[PDB]
Amino acid sequence: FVNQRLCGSHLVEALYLVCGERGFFYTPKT
Amino acid sequence: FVNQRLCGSHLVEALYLVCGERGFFYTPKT
Amino acid sequence: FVNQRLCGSHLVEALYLVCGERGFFYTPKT
Amino acid sequence: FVNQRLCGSHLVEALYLVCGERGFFYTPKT
Amino acid sequence: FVNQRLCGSHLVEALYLVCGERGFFYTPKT
Amino acid sequence: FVNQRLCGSHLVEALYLVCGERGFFYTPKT
Amino acid sequence: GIVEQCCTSICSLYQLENYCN
Amino acid sequence: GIVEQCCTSICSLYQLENYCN
Amino acid sequence: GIVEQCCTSICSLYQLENYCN
Amino acid sequence: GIVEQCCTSICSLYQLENYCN
Amino acid sequence: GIVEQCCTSICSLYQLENYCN
Amino acid sequence: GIVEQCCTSICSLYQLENYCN
Ligand SMILES: [Zn+2]
Ligand SMILES: [Zn+2]
Repeated sequence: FVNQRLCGSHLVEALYLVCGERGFFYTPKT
Repeated sequence: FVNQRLCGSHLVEALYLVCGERGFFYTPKT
Repeated sequence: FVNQRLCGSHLVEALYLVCGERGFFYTPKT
Repeated sequence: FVNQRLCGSHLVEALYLVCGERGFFYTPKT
Repeated sequence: FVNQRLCGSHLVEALYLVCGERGFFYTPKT
Repeated sequence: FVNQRLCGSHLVEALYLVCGERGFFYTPKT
Repeated sequence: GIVEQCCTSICSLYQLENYCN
Repeated sequence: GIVEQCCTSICSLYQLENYCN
Repeated sequence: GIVEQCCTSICSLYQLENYCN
Repeated sequence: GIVEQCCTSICSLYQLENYCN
Repeated sequence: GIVEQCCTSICSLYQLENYCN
Repeated sequence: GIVEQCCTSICSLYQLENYCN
């Protein structure tokens, strides 16, 4: 694939798309 | 606030809004 | 909860999440 | 333009796009 | 209607809303 | 990556994320 | 109303315009 | 879990808060 | 307005409740 | 292109129709 | 087509790639 | 973190896999 910019809710939307049923963690502070 | 039905990516968007900088874990069943 | 930045459609998405069946008004001009 | 099915937050996004700076009222039934 | 700014995924969301079943092409490079 | 159900605008968002600068064609059936 | 019609049925962008300020 | 409850049923923002870090 | 305190600055979901009907 | 008139500038839904098939 | 398959069934990101320019 | 390489810079869907459980 390619690389792109993902800010705010768009990043979590992408994580949902990529991880799906595996689940994921969104940790900005880290 | 009110109750609501949140499916797919909409739940992730809701978690993002509610948690903010705290971050969150998205963990679907099996 | 916490505070965050909500621009354009993200703001209306948040209003929908918070207000739900109560409905809401989105008035930029005000 | 075309007709379409708009449920939940998707309707709010559509209203945002159609109304723009004019703003809008989101008023679901009872 | 009015005019507005549509960046990234928001632009494709708008194309989907406007074109619907007619389909559309999203070509950034052009 | 994982498989998933993508309806309406969600499919367009997925295409946007997967294709990036390459762009894409959204072509629904009849 | 429009919120119900758009989801249970279908609606146009022109019908949505009736709800702009 | 919460992912299933929110979609097959309904859920509150307060219940969602249990899943913030 | 709602914008002056969300896009340019920051706003809370609590404040958003001010715009519900 | 579609981008040069939407993200950097501003575009109308009418203009978006130009990209439908 | 892919638009129908992804919604009535399920689809992969790899299948979606076939529709990139 | 995930942010430092997506909003300020750019990131790939491959890298996003690093945050799946
Ligand atoms: Zn955005
Ligand atoms: Zn949806």
